[PDB]
Amino acid sequence: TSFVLMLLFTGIILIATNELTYNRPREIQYRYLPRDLDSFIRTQEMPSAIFSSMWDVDTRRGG
Amino acid sequence: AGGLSQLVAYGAQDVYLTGNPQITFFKTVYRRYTNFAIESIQQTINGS
Repeated sequence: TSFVLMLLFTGIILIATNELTYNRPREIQYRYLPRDLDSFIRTQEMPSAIFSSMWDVDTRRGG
Repeated sequence: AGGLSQLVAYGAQDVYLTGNPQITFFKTVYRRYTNFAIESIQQTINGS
């Protein structure tokens, strides 16, 4: 009985040690990859909208 | 076959040239552009 009591005591001590060392945190870092070629082309702005201002009104005169 | 023979006979030496293509040569990219106008005029010369 006494052996059981001491064994439970030390087992509870080591279990408490495990629980206290269990809560150590972990960290995530973000790694950024470049866009794939097809996705890039699908995302690319049409020239009709990139530089449409070339015929907007003019530069020597206002609107 | 023409261009298909060349296109198909692919090897390891090509992986470094065409694997995971990053660019397309047949569809270009235009940089942001601002509208400009040019005028050419005379300046006054001070002196003889």
